[PDB]
Amino acid sequence: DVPFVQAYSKFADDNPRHLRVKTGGKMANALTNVIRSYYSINAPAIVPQV
Amino acid sequence: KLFETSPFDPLTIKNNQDVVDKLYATQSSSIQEVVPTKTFATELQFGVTS
Amino acid sequence: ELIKVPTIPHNLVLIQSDNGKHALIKEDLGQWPVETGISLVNQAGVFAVQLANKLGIDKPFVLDAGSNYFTDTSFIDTRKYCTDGLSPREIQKALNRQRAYYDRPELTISENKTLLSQSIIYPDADGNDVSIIFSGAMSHAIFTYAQSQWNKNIIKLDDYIREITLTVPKQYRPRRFKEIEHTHGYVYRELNQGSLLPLVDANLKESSSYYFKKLMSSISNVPVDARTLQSATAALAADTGQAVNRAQHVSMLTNRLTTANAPTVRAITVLTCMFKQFRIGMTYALDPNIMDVAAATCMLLFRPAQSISDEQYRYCLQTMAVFLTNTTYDIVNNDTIDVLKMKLRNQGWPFVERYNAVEIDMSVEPLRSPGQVGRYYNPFNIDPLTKKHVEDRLEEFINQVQVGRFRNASGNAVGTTLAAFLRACRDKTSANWRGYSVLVSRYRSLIPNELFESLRNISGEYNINPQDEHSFFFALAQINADDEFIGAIDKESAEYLDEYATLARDISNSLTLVKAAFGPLERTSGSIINHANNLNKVINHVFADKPLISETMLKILTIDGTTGKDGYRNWLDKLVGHNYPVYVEPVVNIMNFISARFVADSSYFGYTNEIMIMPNHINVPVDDRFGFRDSPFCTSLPRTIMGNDVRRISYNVFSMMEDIDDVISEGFILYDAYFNFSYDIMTTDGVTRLKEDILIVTDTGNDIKPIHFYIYFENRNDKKLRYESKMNVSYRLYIKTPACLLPLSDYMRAQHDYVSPSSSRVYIKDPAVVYTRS
Amino acid sequence: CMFKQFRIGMTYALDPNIMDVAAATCMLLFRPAQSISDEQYRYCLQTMAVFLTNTTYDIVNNDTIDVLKMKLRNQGWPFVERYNAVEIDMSVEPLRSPGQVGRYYNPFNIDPLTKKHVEDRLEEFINQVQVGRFRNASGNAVGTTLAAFLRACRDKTSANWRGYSVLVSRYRSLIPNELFESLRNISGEYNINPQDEHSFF
Amino acid sequence: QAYSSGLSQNSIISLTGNDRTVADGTFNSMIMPRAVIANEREHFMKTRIDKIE
Amino acid sequence: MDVLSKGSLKELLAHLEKTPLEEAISYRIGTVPYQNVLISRNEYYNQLYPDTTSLIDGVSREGQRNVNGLIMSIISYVVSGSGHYIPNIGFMLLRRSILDILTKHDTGLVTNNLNYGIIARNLTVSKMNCEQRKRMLICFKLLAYKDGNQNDYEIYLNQNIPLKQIAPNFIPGDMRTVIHNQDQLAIVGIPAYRLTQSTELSIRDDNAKSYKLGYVDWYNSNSFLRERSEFNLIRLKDRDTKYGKLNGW
Repeated sequence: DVPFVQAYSKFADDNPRHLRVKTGGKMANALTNVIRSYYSINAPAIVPQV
Repeated sequence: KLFETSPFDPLTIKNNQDVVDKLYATQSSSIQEVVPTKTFATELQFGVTS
Repeated sequence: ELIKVPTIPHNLVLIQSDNGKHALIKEDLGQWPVETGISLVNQAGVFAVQLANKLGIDKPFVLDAGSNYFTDTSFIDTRKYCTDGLSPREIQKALNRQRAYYDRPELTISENKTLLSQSIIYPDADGNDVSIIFSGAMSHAIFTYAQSQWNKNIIKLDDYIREITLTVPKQYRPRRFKEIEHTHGYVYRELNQGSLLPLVDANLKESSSYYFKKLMSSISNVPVDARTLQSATAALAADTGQAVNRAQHVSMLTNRLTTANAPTVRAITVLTCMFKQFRIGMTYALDPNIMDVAAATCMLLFRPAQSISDEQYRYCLQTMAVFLTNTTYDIVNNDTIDVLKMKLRNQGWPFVERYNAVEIDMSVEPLRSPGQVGRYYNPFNIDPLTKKHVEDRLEEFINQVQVGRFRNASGNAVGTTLAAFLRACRDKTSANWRGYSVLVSRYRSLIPNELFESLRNISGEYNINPQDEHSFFFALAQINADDEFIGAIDKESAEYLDEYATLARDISNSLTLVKAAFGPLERTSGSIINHANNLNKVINHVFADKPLISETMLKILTIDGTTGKDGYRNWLDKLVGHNYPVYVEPVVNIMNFISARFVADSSYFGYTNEIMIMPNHINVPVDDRFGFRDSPFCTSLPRTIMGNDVRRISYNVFSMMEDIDDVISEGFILYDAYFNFSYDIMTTDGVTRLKEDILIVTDTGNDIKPIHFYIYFENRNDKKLRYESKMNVSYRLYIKTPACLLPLSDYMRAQHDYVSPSSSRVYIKDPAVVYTRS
Repeated sequence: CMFKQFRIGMTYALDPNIMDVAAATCMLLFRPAQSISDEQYRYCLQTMAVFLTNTTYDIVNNDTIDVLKMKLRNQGWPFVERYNAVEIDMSVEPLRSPGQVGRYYNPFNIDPLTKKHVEDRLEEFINQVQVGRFRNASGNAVGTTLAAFLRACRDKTSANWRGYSVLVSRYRSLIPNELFESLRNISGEYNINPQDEHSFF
Repeated sequence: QAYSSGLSQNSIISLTGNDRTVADGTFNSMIMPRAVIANEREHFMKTRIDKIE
Repeated sequence: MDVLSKGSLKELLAHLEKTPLEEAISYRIGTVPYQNVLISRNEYYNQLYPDTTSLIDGVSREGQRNVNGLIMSIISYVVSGSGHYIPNIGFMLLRRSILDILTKHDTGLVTNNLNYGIIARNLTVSKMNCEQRKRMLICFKLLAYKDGNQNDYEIYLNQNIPLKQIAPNFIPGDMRTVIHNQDQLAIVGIPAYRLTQSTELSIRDDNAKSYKLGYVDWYNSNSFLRERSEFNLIRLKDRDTKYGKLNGW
């Protein structure tokens, strides 16, 4: 499972755990909110630039 | 002559660390704002080792 | 300091057959023996440290592989070709030999250029250099994880300064950093602060006695102004007429004066005002004299009320009542403080009250006390704002004592002697309190807030003699701050800082050891016996070779006369079941990672959980990727063979089996044990076999002999070796294919990325921001 | 004097001595107020108060400048003010190159027009220190010793201010205009030991 | 105890918003209801119109 | 000048915490805000140069006595360096900090009726530059959080497309958002370009250049605080700290 551990660690900035759901970490949250902003001007811009 | 003793010879340096090291070596020639003495420390934490 | 690793530790090797038909890439991380019947995680911890040393990641480091590159001769190619990792030329040589066997044409120029340019170095946005090289998977995963852990403690110099600004005293000249260091300076610092409370709270008498002794030695050497006692004594003799012919109370005060123990008392004075609750004791004579009353009055007036306990306060009041009111100790034995205060006040004695010292805040944040405000008491109970005693009616009280009638209805011999003596003490304390206030503040900066609020005078070693107390205030010496003394303090601050940091590391190590080794105790003989034996085993191991804990801790534990081993054993015992939080360090994270991979990927390190013994006439699926003859490796151990599930026997049951001959005829899988195995891959062709027999039968039990595979590559059209395999081998041993083996065709799976920090960065060994004044 | 952005700093001992106060009062009197920072100004006033008013640094750590001035003035110490330097206009004759015009602070806070120190009550102030009593319980002849130093410093500065004023103008004439403009961007602060400052004057 | 009717009621959204105060110079401020009995100018104007009818 | 030098959200909010309201209010009479006037610019033209005075000029103007004028004086102080003439506000309000007025209900000032569009138009948001608009939007967000008008603030941003792009990202109750923010809010600073002692045509540009040239003099003055050389002489209470938190955040 080393190739998946390395890939997920870079993507999610955290090591995968057996009993925890693999969600994608900060990158998943940033991508989800950024998609929301593109669709509508009414959607807020939550993600910081940093 | 711009300098009595040159701050550093450019040909001898190789990276940024040599510039810092050479500047410390030739600082006695220049008029220094603060003349160095023994250094005083206020914080020190040792980490656990292998 | 930080170590710059020049080369990436790839662990790849290339194995190819003599004819060149088959080639494989193998990652060699060593072989580690594993023992069954005990916890595997604990064993993995021992091997993780050894593995880290092999890869060179045990100590803090930064990769410095940016400069390991060359440029091609072609004018179009401006890429940088990395020299780390497995050489692409080695793969090209192996690939060409494979094509020669199959009679295919050799690699073309276009194909050669693509293969030879696989390993490159390119810069990223942040200025770091990224190296793409061929390397092992576990070597890449472990090395890169250790990089991210050490990088957490590498910060810019300006960030470090901002974190330590509040602790910088005003009397030190600021350090001028070079312009390069302000822009590109970095420091490796661990900024977590470990509490010393676990050591102090468990061992209060030992910790307090050690620090008080060290502080007392320093304060005892402070220079003082040399002022003779003749001027003070002459004034006292004049005020209370002193005659050589007659016997007077004033003489008993004068002949008892002595400055021999003055340096000791003045160090006690600093200790009382430096700590929150430093209680001092005082024992008077069986028959009190005028010296005891003067000494007792001086203690109540010029010492903090926090230093005098209620029992000592009552004892001081009892001594005054015995002398002044002409009563016995037995009568005043049962009287309370309020009753005693009324007796002395009715007779005309007003000095029956304790006075609280005024706290002064330190200018800077105390060391090891982040976000906290320090405090200390002003000496001699003088309010700094008013520059006089806390009691505003002290002048009136002294006059009242002068006209009072004590020990005699007629005359004022006792009152005049005490009033004249007390006026002298008041004047000396008024003139010389500033010097002692500066002295106290200097030594307060040495101790943290935890030591300020925790250390207590439990043993009672520092008790002031009555002759020393009354001579101290009568002959008070002004404090002179010599340049030699000032420099001595600066040296002590450096040693105190190192000692606190050393103690914090030892406490953190001991807290980790207790949690992992010892469980909870029970009210049973078995639990007590088990705990006692395990405790001795740990203590013997920690003190063997280079001791885990430093000599500074051993000095604190041995201050009572016990041995170092005994002192540590008691302290570890109290730590069992602690709720103290322990900050997880980068090296602990690294070891837990390697331990997790050791358990998860066992084939990399030479052991497996399951083996299979099967007769030769039974055909089993095997891994044919590598071209091995009679490959002992299976992609997975088959669940079913010939339509029936393969029988699985635990090692313990197989050891006790007496019908083993019937079982082996069918075949079985052995599990519930860790099987250490080794293999050798030979380039020639031959019969693949094991070094030893598979199993050994004894009257006691059955066992499996050590496993060592001799693996050869296969030439299909060889009748001699085909016949020998089927007829000279009866039983075969199968294990899951090791994950370190990788066919040459999948050489693109060995490509991995390593990031090295920018070369513009300069690392500062000494990040302190101030100089000494002289 | 030549560069206005440069500052002068000073570090004193935890228990200031007569050298620290003499060095502190020499800097406030004979150095431009534009060179001395506000934080340095408060630090010097704190040093004077600790020695003369019988207090400690921790006690007077949070006191402001006006509070510190009141404490020293009540005790009898008049030197609690920074004095602005007088700008001396300078010109380099052209000769082959085009000329340059500049300005520099006159050394030792001496006005060339009045040929005296800027403070017009200096003689009265020094006489006040001579007759003052500062640490009666723990000091001897502090006022007389400090006053004698002040008169010696005042006489020497008034005697040798022209020589140092000419020296600054001579150094300013060596720097070309392009170099001077670039040197305006940089900044610095110079730390002088209290022993060296008093020994200089 | 106040009488409680279980009558189903629709949700009501105010013109003022969450802060419960209308913003100055807005279209909502112009359509806000305003007191007629309390204001003298309106309570006088409506009586005159009622008398005229 | 000091308020215009702050370049990060943390420094701006820290300055507003220690600055009372009386610094925003000016006690000079000034002139009426919106007037077409002729000014003299002799470096460029012989004839008088037309211009229109405004509230975001660097010179004090006369202000309305209502709450709208007080908020409009605070924003003009932040973006232009000077406030307006609103006298007789009172000791209780004037002694409070600017952050307390914008964020705290205990001040006793009621500001929930304010209209962000009218305030922006009166402040001439069209004439503001990027840094000035970012600073004003910070003031709007603090006011919205105080009054529970977060939804109204978002809708006002949706109507104004340019304002939404430059809107600073921070939650007015969490200090972690302020530290992370990297927006550059400086109006005056050390100039990388060539800055000359020359006049500008408009009132706003000429007054801004005066602060820019004054800041350079202030930077080399003895009043400026040099953290690199005099960090130990600063008092501990006001010394720079990495773990610096506004009260209640």
